[PDB]
Parts: sequence; C-alpha cells; structure tokens
Amino acid sequence: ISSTTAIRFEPGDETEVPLIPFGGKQTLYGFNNLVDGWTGEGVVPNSERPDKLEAIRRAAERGFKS
Amino acid sequence: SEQNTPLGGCILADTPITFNENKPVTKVKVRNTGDRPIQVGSHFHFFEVNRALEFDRAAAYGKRLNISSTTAIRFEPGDETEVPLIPFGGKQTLYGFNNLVDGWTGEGVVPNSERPDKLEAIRRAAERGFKS
Amino acid sequence: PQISRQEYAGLFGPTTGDKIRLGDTNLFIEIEKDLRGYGEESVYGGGKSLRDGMGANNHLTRDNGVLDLVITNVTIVDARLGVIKADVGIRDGKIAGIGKSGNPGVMDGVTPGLVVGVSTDAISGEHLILTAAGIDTHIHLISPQQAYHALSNGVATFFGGGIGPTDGTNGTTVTPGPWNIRQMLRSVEGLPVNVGILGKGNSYGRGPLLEQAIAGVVGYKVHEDWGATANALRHSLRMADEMDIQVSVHTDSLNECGYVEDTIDAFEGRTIHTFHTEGAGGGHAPDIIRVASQPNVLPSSTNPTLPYGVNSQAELFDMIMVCHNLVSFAESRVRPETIAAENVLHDMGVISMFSSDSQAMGRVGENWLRVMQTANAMKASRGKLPEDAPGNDNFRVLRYVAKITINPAIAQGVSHVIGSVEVGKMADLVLWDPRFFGAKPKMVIKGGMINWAAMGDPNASLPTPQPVFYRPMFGAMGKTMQDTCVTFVSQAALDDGVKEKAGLDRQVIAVKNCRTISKHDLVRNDQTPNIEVDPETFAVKVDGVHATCEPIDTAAMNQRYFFG
Amino acid sequence: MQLTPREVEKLMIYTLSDVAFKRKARGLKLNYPEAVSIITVTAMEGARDGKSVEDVMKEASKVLTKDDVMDGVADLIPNVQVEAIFTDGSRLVTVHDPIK
Amino acid sequence: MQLTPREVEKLMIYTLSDVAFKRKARGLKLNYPEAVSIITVTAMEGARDGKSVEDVMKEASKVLTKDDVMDGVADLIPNVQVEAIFTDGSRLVTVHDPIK
Amino acid sequence: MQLTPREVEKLMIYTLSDVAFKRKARGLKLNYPEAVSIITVTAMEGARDGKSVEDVMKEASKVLTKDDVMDGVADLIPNVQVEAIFTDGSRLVTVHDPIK
Ligand code: NI
Ligand code: NI
Repeated sequence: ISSTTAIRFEPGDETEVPLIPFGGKQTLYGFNNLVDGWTGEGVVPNSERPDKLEAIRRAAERGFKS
Repeated sequence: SEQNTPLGGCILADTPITFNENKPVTKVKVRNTGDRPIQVGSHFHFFEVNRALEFDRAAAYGKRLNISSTTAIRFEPGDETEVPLIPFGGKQTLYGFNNLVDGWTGEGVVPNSERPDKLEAIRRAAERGFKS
Repeated sequence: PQISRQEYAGLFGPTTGDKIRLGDTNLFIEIEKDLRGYGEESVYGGGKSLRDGMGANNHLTRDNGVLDLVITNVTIVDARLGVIKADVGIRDGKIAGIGKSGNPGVMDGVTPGLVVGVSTDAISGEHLILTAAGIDTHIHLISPQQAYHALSNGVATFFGGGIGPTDGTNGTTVTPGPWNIRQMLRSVEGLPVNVGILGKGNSYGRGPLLEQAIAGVVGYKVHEDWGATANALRHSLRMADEMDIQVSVHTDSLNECGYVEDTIDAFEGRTIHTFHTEGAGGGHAPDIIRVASQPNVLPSSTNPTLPYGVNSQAELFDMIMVCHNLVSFAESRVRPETIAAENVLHDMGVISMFSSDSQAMGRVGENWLRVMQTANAMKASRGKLPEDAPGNDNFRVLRYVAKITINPAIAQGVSHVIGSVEVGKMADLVLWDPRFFGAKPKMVIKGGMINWAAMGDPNASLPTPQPVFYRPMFGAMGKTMQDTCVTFVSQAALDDGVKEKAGLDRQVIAVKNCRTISKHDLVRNDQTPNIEVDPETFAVKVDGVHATCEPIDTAAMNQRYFFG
Repeated sequence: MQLTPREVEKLMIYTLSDVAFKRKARGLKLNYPEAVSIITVTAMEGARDGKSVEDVMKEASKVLTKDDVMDGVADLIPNVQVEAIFTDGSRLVTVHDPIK
Repeated sequence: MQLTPREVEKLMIYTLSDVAFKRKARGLKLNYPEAVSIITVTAMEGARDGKSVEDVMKEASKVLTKDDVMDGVADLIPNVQVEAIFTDGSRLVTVHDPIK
Repeated sequence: MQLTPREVEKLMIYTLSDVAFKRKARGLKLNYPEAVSIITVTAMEGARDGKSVEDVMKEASKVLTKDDVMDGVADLIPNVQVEAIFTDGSRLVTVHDPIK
C-alpha cells in the first residue's frame, strides 16, 4: 500500500492483503522482537534459511496466531 | 649416520611417537549429504561441523577428531567414513564455532545421566538444521 | 581569430570531441566537457600567460584564496566527474576548484577559487591525464618496500595488516592486538603512503575486539587461517556496527563449519567486504562467487586472475601448491570456469574492486596496469558495453577506474577525504602520459606535494636525462612526508587520543560511513544479479547466462613497456 | 626509461648470472647464489622469448646438474621462485628440484 | 675508485644494454627500456671514444630501426637524452627521433 | 640467494670491469676507475678459482701496464685493496704498485 497509509481489521472480519518484501538490507530490528535480524532469502531457491524457521517457531510459542 | 645427512639435515631416532593415549575414543559414522566437499580439522568441535554432514551428533558433543594436530579429514560428496573422536582437554570450554554450545562440554559428576545444557545443545542443533 | 584543431591541440592539448588512445590499448576516451573557455589559456613559461600582472595576479596575498598550485589544461579521468578538460587547483593540500584558472583583473571567466597569484606554482597538464590515486584494500604488511612498488603504479593508499614477514602476515591482513597495532602505527610513519590497519576479528566476546578498535584499527579481518567461523563473523560485524568500522573476509575454503550459504547467513545482512570473491585466493569452494548477488556485500577480486590468460591456470596451480607447501584441494581451488567468470562479472559491474593481496598471491605494483589490461581484453571479447556511446569507451574505462579509486574508498569509509578528483578532497593525484596510461606514471601528488616521480640524472642539466627511474621527492622527505600522509583510524581511537598516546606525527583521520553502505552505493559497479555455480563442472551462470570468455595470449601495456 | 622498483631489482639477477655463466664456462662448480641466478634468469629469459610458464619451468629445471654445482648446493635449493613478465603478464614461476 | 653518485647511476645503463644487445642478436624485437638503453650507451661510448657531440648524435640516431623494435616503441621514444663525458667535459646529448 | 650487503656491493665491481675489459679490447687506454676495476676483479676471481693470496697478488700486479693506461693513472693507483673470499675465508689482498 501507499507509504503512510494503513489497513483496518475490524473484529471478526476477513480481508485479503497484498504483501511485498522490504528493501534495503532486509534487516529488521525491534517490533515484537521476533526476528531482530536479516529477513532475506539468501542464496539457496527451494529451501528455507534456519533463522527463518527459528523465527517462525518462536512466533508460535509467543502466541502469534497462524 | 652423520656422514650421509644433507646440509641442515636431521638424524631422526627410531621410536614412534604416541599421542592422545589416555583419552577415550568414540567412533562415529559420517555421511556427506551435500554436493560439495567438506574438510574438517583436528581441533574443530565435531558437533558443530557443516549442517550437510549426517552423523550421531550427540556422540560428538565435546569432541574432536583423534588425528594429528594440524591435519584434517576430507568428506567428499556422498561418501561414508568412520571417524575416531576424542574429548577436548583443559577446561572443556568451547566458545564460538556455530554458536551451538558457547560453554562447558564436560560430563560433570552424575555417570548414567546427561547434564541438561547438553540436551539443550542437542535440541538446538536439531532445529538450526544440523543433521543427525 | 580562427585556429585549426591540430594547432590548438599542439598548444593546449585536446578539447571537447577529441579522442585519446590509452596506451597501446584499443580504448579511446573522449572529452565530454571543456571547462576552461577559449583564448585565455593559462600556461607557464617564458613569454606565456602565467606571468606577473597578466594571467597571474600580482597584488593579492594568499588569504584572498590564491592557490598554492595549479595544474593546467589537463584531462581529468574520474569515476564521478567523468572525462573533462579543466584547470585544477590546490590549496592547503586540498582541491579548491576544477574550471578556468587565472587573473580576474584581466580575464573573463575565472572560476572562483582558481586565482593564480604570487603563491602559485604550476604544472602543465596539456598533454596529460590526471587521476585520483589508487587505493589498495588488500595489503599484506610483509615488506616496507611495497610502498615504492605501489607509488610507481599510481597507488598511494594501503589498507591491510601485518607485522613484517611472520607466518601470520604472510597469510593474513591482520595486526593482532593493541601492542602490535601501536607498533605498526609508529612504523608506518616512515612510509610515504596513507595507511589504515586491520585487526583480528576471530573473537568470542566484545573485549578483544574493542581493544583493537581503541588501539586504532579501521577494520577487522576475518580469515580461515585464524578461523572463518560463524562466531567470528557475527561478533566482528556486531562490533563493527558499534565502532563504525569495516569488516573484510577470507572465507573457509575447506567447507569445515559450512557452505557459502551458511557464511551468508553469518553476515546477517550486515555490511561486509569480501576479498578475492572468485576464490582462487581463498574461499568456499567452488562457489564463493555467489556472495556478489547480495546487497550487503562489497566485493573485491585480487589482481593475479585479471586478466585471464593462457598461463593463468599453470601459474595458480603451482602457486598454491607452494603457498600451502603441498591435489584435490588444488584442482578445486583453481578453476578455469570461475576465473573467466570473475573477468565477466567485472565488466558487468558485479565485482566492484580490484586489490593486490601483496606478496600473498597478488602484485602491489600492478593494480592500475591490470585494470586497464582487463578493460581492453574484455572490449575485444565482448565488444561495447551496452551503455557505451558508439564513438568512445568512456563508460567502460570509467567503470574500471572506479574499481581502484572511489569504490575502495567508499568501502573503508574514506571517500570524504580521498578517492576522486572533486572539490574539497585531499590532493592524492596521479599524472600520466597517455602513451603510458596505467603502467608508468609521471608523478604522484601526495597531500599537495610531489612525493614520487620519474626522475633522471640529478647531475644533469635537465630532469630528463638518463637513467630515468622512480625516486622520492620532497614530499617524501623530512617532516613533510608525515605532514602529507594520513593514518586512518577508528573514531573510537581518535576520541581516546590515539594521536597523543601513540605519538603520531601523521595526519590522523577517523574513518566514517562504513556500515550504512551497500552494493548500490558503489559507483558504476552496483549490479546484484543471480549467480549460480555448478558443483560438478564449476560453470557460472549470471541471471541464467553462462559467464565465460577465452584467455588472452597477449596483454597490452605489458612486454612493450617493462623490463621487470 | 621510467624504471620502476621491480625493474631495477631485476638488474641484480642479470649481473650475478653473467658472472655465474662465466664461472661455469671455466669449469668452476657453482655455489648457492650463483646457481639460483642461472635458474632464475633462464626463466626470465624464456618469458621474454614468449614461452609459456609450463615450458619455461621445464627449461629451468634442466639448466643445472649435480655435477655443475658444489656438493650440497642441491640441499640449499629445493625450489626456485621468480616473477617474470610473460606475454599475458607477470606470472610466478616455481621451478621444482632444479638441480637433479 | 671513488665513485660518485653520477658514476654509480651509469652502471644501470651498462647492465640493461648488455641484456638488450644480447636480445637483439637473438632476433628479438626490443621494447622501450631496452631500446632507450642501446641508444644511450652508443652515445656514452662515443664520448669515451673521443668523438664530438655532433658525431655521437648521428651515430646514436642510426643504431636502431623500426624493424628492430616492437611496434609502437618509436611513439614512446621521440627523443633520448644523456649526459656523457666528452674530452672537454660533461655534455648533454639529445638524439632526435632515433628510431627511423 | 640471500644476498648480504657485502655480496650486493661486489656487483658494482663486476659491472665496471666488464665495461673496462671491453674498452681495453678496443684499444682504449683506461682511466682510474676502470683500471682499479680490472685489478680488483682479477684478485676476486683468483680467490674464487682457489688460489692463494700470494698467488693472486702476483697475478693482479701483472694484468695492467703503463701502456694500457692513460698517462698519470699509475700515480693515482699506488696500491689496490680488496677483500675476497678464499677457500679459507675472506681475506684482504693488497696489490702493491699494480701499474708497472
Ligand atoms: Ni585472503
Ligand atoms: Ni590476503
């Protein structure tokens, strides 16, 4: 979406949203302290980096609904 | 003899050198599951070697290869080799490598249980992708 | 009046639209812009224009901004300014202006700041090319004499490490620990080149890194030889970001703790300088070259693989086998396919810097030579770059120049003071004869003084009589050599009083802007394509296209020019 | 001629090998410096002559014998290395066990 | 022999020209340094031999041809200058367009 | 070759004597530096050849004559001294009145 704008998710509603990657260095510090690093793909097409899988696991047990 | 030694040469005695004699030896089976050659040296923390190596990782906890200081073992793609393992000396404090331990790798004092920091390590290997 | 080009050129050199052949190469540069008008041309001599009250001002004191030095009617080849004809002016060892020099009393169109006066000396640039001095990011401090070999190919800044011919220095660009650093800072006071020193990065806590930072390093070098671990990387980079200093890497060739992909992940999207990115000089075999796809990687090659020649495989093979006193490590280390690939990627703007690896597989006195040699081999094989202009090779040349000039500077956080011919920068400059471009310079200007030059018989009635050989000059003499030379350091160190503590007489300048930079900040070499390497045949694909070229038999600027 | 430090340094080699070649031709058995000189210049001259690294290497590994040197010198010269200027550039030449 | 800096410097010329003359005699086409060497020493030796500046000049402008040099070297050697020690003293010799 | 300062210095002698021997063979009468060179190298080469100090001395005192030198040079060379490397080591050789 447009820089500076937002999407509102009202209680009990469902919306489809478009997502895109961050630019630059793809270094994400802060927010909910889920990553505090590099969010890039790296160099291997048709595998996941382990720090990504770590992140994803950590979300799950901090309570971040999937 | 002395009459035959080249300029700066050495006259070596006969008796073989015996090293690492006291140290208990664990044999592990190692398969390289990657497409690229992997080579590991004598003092590397075997536990923390290249993710693509598949072996009993738990057995390599606190261990190094029981080879000559400064030498190495080459694991070519899709080959299987048995390797001798031995514990590290000194304080058994291992910092760095792949950041799997960053501590004490000793047995501690209780024969027929594992220390929990070891089990932590082993679990962490598993989910960082270090093949067992 | 009206004058013929040919007559004009003879007096003043080439102007806008005129083309110059760079040696015995097939590269032709073209003057884009002429900044110094027509009819009021500033030249030094008997009966000429820079005489008292005429082209030279004779009434202004120096504090009116009169120049200390002027370089006249010169062709500027620079990666940021391009290919221009201008007067260049120096004041307080700094570039004050690029434009039209003279006397505003008697002349129209004198660039502000380019007032020639009583204070001014002169250099005649008419038949000359002016460059920024090169910057060598991969120096092993094995031998102090390297500096002389460097100055003699137009390099005046060294980044690296060592402590003389120790086995650690022979293999790595490390000056380990605060004692050794101090020592080395003190030593380099005796050298006629700018210096910044690198430290040993392989550490577990902050302590050992911080130590060296304060002691004065500009960087940390992560090397296999001391451990190129994930741990090393991670802690080195975290510290770096703290200290505003750089990290350079020589990766694990054996794949002991990991593959390239794992190394990449150890970088943790953090800015890093990658030495010998191809791998012949070290690195994850066969495929370290894939790091050139990443936005956080500032890639370099060492100079023995550039250009790719017919003797290249023979040489390298045998070299490692002695470098490492040694065959399956060898033929995996030395890959024709990736070497060719390195050459292509250079030409594409995907590998951003040249370097030497001095007396640890490369040639400290051949960076400007090899750059030109590569550009020319590549024109031959590939033709014109798409962005080239049809009549000229400017786009190309300028890509290559960025490699030894502005790009190294940016990487080590010194582009604020050095690396381009631009206003406000340290006058670290090289003068060349076109006939000799890249190979054999005329002079080096080091902090506004001539430090190094091709000089014949000091007893002779001229400066030109034989034997002509490279010699130190007055900027290389006395207390001026320190005055005119910079020792680069960490801000941490600067702030802690390194200059006092270490007792340095050099200029001491803090490195800055190392950690916010990426590949895209690099000049003319900002490309991040997909790179794939075949683990069997070592073949390289760049956005799906096979990246190869054929070896050269004959190099330009080579056996014609050199006895060596 | 605008001689660079690398160019000037190489004059030492040329001077010592001229002396060395004169001595060998008198039947003198060569010493360490002298022998190293002759192997070095052989390479260097090959380079200039337009040969390959491979080819010069062979050539240089064959110029001197055990007979042509003083007893023990072999032990002092396991390998010789020099940078020479080949058609394609400067290249390192290692010559392995040159005194056979 | 009480060698002065000027005397010592001139040994470089003698060493490079000996190499150069050997190369030319093998049929090698000369490079820049080598060619400059041969012209320089020709002058120098003339001086020593007792000739005039005028006469040595001629001599030196005739020692090398286009054929004897590598293509382009001419463009690199428009003139050669050396100080030589003539019967009447040290004198500058310029040799104009020596590779014809 | 691990050349020491003493080793390197001796290259000057070898270079000047080569020039000097070429000149003498053209019939040029030698000067001071040149003549000193030839006597010096004669000794040096003798040493290397395995002769005695006594024997080299003789040899060197006989290489040059009054005829072979420029008038007066004798007066400039009363004696020549050099250290050479004999079988038993480095030794000083004085050569007394070498131009007879
Ligand atoms: Ni390296
Ligand atoms: Ni290096």
